[PDB]
Amino acid sequence: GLGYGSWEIDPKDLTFLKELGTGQFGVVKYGKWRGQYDVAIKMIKEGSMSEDEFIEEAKVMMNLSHEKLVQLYGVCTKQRPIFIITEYMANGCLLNYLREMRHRFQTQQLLEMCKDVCEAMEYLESKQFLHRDLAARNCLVNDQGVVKVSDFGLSRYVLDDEYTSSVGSKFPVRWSPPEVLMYSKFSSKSDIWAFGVLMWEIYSLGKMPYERFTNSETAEHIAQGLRLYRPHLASEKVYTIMYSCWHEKADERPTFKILLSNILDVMDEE
Ligand SMILES: O=c1[nH]nc(-c2nc3ccccc3[nH]2)[nH]1
Repeated sequence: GLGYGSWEIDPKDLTFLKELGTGQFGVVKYGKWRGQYDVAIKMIKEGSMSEDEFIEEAKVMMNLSHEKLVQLYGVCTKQRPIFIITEYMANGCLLNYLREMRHRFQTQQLLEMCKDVCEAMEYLESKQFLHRDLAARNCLVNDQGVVKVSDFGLSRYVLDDEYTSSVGSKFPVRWSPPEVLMYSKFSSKSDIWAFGVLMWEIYSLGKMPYERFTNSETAEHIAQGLRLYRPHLASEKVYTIMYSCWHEKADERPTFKILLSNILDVMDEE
C-alpha cells in the first residue's frame, strides 16, 4: 500500500510467535503476516550489514523463485533495526538436523537432500547468481523434511571483516577451492566446490570438514592437492560425485546441471 515499494513489507502486518535462534545478523523469529501466513523474521543488528546495498539487491532476490530456494518475501526498511522476511522453515538449519542422530537417516534420504540443494543451485546457476557461501549451515529444512538453500549472496553485505577476508578468522576456508584461498577468484566453480563439501557434510551427518585441522592447515592441505575422503555412508558412486567438485582446475569441475543428472542416475541405480 501507500508508502511501500514491492520489496517492502509493513512491519505492522507482523505477529511475532516464537524466537527461533540467533545468527550472523542477530535474532530470528517465527511469526505470521496478516494473521495467516507463516514467516521467518530476521532482525538485522545495527552495524552488521551494508543495508542500502542489501536493499537494492533484495529487489533482485525477490525474483529468484524456485521450490528449493528459501523465498525472500520482502524487507522492513523504514526503521532500526531492519527486518528481512523469509519463507518459514520449521525444522531449522541443515547442519543441526544432520547432527540429530535420532533421525536414523537412510542413505536415500541423504541423497534426496543433496538433490534438493543441487536443484536450487542449478536454478541459481541458470540465473548467473552465485551463492558465495554454500554450506550446510546455510540450508534449512521444512516440516516435510525438504531441504532448501538460504541466504544466497548475502555474504556480499556482511561488514565484519573477519568473515569477508580470506585470511579472516571467520572466512569459510573449509568450503573454498584453491583459487579462492590463493587469489580470491570466485566463480560458478567455487560454488561447485562448496557443493561437494556440502555433500560431504550430509554424508558425514554434519561433521566439520577437515575436523582435525585448523583453517591454516586446511588451506595448506588443499592447496597441495589433497582432499576430504569418503564418508562411511557414501557409496562409491556418491563419493565420485562429490569428489568431482574438487578438481584443482576449476574448468574441469562439473556444472550443477551435470551434477543433478549424476545424482538422479545414482538415485535410479541405488
Ligand atoms: O529464513 C529462515 N526461514 N526459517 C528459518 C528458521 N527456521 C528455524 C527453526 C529452528 C531454528 C532456527 C530457524 N531458522 N530461517
